[PDB]
Amino acid sequence: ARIAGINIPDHKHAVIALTSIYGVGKTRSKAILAAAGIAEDVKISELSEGQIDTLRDEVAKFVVEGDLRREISMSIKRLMDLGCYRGLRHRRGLPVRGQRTKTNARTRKGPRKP
Amino acid sequence: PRRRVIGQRKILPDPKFGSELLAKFVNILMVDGKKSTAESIVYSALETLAQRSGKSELEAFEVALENVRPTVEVKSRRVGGSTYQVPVEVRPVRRNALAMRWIVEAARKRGDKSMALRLANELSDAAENKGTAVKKREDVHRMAEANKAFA
Amino acid sequence: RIRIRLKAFDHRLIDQATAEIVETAKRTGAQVRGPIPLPTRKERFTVLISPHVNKDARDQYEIRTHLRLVDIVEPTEKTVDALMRLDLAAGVDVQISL
Amino acid sequence: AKQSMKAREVKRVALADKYFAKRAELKAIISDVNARWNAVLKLQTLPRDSSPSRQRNRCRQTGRPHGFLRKFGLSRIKVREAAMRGEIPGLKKASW
Amino acid sequence: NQYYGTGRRKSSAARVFIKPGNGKIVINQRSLEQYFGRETARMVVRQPLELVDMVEKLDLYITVKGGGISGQAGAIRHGITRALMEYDESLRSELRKAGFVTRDARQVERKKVGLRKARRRPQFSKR
Amino acid sequence: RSLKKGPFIDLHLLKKVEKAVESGDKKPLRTWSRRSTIFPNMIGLTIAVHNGRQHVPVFVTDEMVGHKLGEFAPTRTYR
Amino acid sequence: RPKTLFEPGEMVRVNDGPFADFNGVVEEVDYEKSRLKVSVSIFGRATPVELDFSQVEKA
RNA sequence: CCGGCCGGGAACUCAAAGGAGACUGCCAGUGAUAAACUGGAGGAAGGUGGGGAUGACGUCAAGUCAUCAUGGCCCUUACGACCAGGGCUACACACGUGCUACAAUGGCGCAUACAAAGAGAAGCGACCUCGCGAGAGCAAGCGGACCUCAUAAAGUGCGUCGUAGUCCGGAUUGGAGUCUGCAACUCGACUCCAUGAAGUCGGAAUCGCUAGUAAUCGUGGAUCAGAAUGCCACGGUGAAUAC
Repeated sequence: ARIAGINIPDHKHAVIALTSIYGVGKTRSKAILAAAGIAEDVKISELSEGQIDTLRDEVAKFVVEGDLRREISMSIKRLMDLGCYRGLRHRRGLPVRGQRTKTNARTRKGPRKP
Repeated sequence: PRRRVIGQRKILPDPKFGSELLAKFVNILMVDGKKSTAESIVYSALETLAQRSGKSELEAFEVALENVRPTVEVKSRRVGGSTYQVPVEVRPVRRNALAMRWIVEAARKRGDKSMALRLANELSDAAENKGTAVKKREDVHRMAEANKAFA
Repeated sequence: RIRIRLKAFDHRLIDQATAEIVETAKRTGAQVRGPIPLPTRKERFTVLISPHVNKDARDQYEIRTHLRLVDIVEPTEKTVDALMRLDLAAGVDVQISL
Repeated sequence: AKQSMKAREVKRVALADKYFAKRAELKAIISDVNARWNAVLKLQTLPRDSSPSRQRNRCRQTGRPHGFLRKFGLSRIKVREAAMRGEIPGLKKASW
Repeated sequence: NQYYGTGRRKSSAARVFIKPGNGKIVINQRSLEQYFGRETARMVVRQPLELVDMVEKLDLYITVKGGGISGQAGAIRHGITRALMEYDESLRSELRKAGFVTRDARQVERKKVGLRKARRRPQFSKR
Repeated sequence: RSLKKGPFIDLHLLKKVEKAVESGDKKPLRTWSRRSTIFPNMIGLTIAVHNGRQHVPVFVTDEMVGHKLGEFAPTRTYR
Repeated sequence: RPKTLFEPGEMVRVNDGPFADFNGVVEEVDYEKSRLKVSVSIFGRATPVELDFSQVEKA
């Protein structure tokens, strides 16, 4: 069902089911499962609704999908409108953490075209 | 070499079955210096093949090497543009050597999930004249026969 | 008890320094044990050889600091007032632990 | 020789003990809090140039800031110059 | 009384003390099969003793350090061959043909300046 | 990135902030230092951050929560 | 021996070590372990020797 | 005390000084009866046993007036000297040297066996406590076979995942911290949470290696207030192939 996940995480292991959602990695996955009595070493095939209602309650505390993407977009646009170094490097599509633009940084900059 | 002929470093029999050919087999199949992991997959594939096929452990690799054992090799006599494939009777060291290189390269090429499965499949398919190593052996003999300008 | 420890720069200077250290105590009358080897330290130094262009060439030097341990067993009155002051070993850093 | 770098370095050596090495530990205890209070501002008044972080190790003879060796107190070509002419004790060639 | 042999294999060091008794082997205050006899280097220690057939004659107390599994077993191998003087020399004359009495000169070559390791040279440009 | 136990504001620039409590808002001040942290007690200043060739007049606002003065000074140049 | 309490940089005399009938100076003192690090300037070079508090007297 | 810890042995692992041993020397064959070669015996090792240092008369008017010295020329209230900030790190690009990957030979998690070579006093920093952690406070030993860095890693047992752009691989970006240092500000390291690009072993072409080598996995050092995939050095496992 719609357990605050982009889509149904079925046919995969319980830890992998959580990692396939936007906003939760392996650490938050083990945290949600350990604090709800889920079996981390099995798959979610034929999982009872009672153990899923506690997961549905648990996941809602930390930031959900879309609202997190909007939080990152808002945090970036704030620096863009402000006019700082982090805003200008973002609008001009170049690295901000000190990566060289001489040869590398192709992922952020873009494909080659001499 | 140029000054004198040099034969490659001789080996001793393997620690499990006492065969000098299996010692060369595990050495060629070895990767990154990990001899233990290599012999573990070789013994595992040999045991699973001897159990599945029902034949003896000796014939489980002797008949598989025999079906991929060539009887002629190619000499580069330069006739066809500075390179050629004149056939001549292969020497015994080279006879078992080319067979092991082909069956190992075929195990590397095979698309099975596990190296033990890739090896037990190539070892099974070889003895019934259907494997990739059999295709390699039964292509060089044809090319050598087609390029038999001399003998 | 008198744990003499010698530190020199040459193999043919410290065995000769501890030769008189064994003879001027054994002869006069005391209890003396032989010299303990105490492993030599090898300090390496690798530096660039060419001044203005040097990519893969280097010159390699090293120093071998030799060590010795005499460890006089009993500190008798004969060896206490006769052991040192006569070797003239200026290139041997002696150290004594009681 | 480039007298500037030598003059600056000699000045920083004395001035790095005249102000620093005694009140730097006070900055380490108070500003980097150990057990914000207003006593931190009085410990940031130290000279900017005289800081040990600015001091660069240089050769004893020519003041060369590159190729220096702390142990022998010289540069690699100065260690090589003395080493070849037998002036450094026991610095034999390494040939193991 | 006792029959001693040191033995070394490139990084390792052992003391092989051969005392009369049962055919078991004690290595580092532990059994042979437990340490590495079920894995790599299982029977290399048995090759000097296989030729003379000493199955239940002599017990070996061995203390070995340094190297790895192969290096420790090689130090035990050269220790047994050095300690094979317990009886008359008519048995080591056939052990020499096997090639284990000979000390292996196969040891690591040092790294050299300009090279990544012993003999590997850096890649040269195409043009 | 910034100092662990507190925002490091430069000594002379802190003196300028203390004189700004009494003198209020004023004309742009061309200072040379760029190593100062922004905080709620720094909002409203009209100081000019140094950027080598020139001095950029920056007006402090709420959005500059953890940034320093050096993050608004253009030092390099684009084509 | 008298004068059991010592201080750094004070001259002492060696009595139970190999440098008897001679004097020297203590470079470093360790009051916790009660051991004196004394140097004897013999042959023009420093010679670190360990001495006990009760075994020697202050000069 | 089940700890080499304590009598003792100092045998011996190891450690380090002095010697001996390999010199075509012993035999046979071959060659010219000369030098020399091949096989065998002895020996731990036979034809400079293995590796390193040591590069001839000379060559490129090869590089360094920027390590320093120096002829000539030039500046001298300035091409000299001090200070703050910035640049040396930019970006429609091309090239060299490197590192990590494309996987069941492996990923994750638990348990476990074995090193060598070094460095260390404004140091290495045990042990204890706090924090998931990076780290902080308290706090022994030693200028060194004692004390620390330092738990060696690949390997080996099982449980998991089964050929997918995946529990393969990690780029980029945001939020929140620690350490050094007046001070992380364009332009640093590391830790936590979240995001999971490209990449399915790569065209023409090209490189390194003859045995403890190639390959693979860790450790230390110089420089270093604090910062290496580079340099130097050490060992674990350990080949393939020469007609």
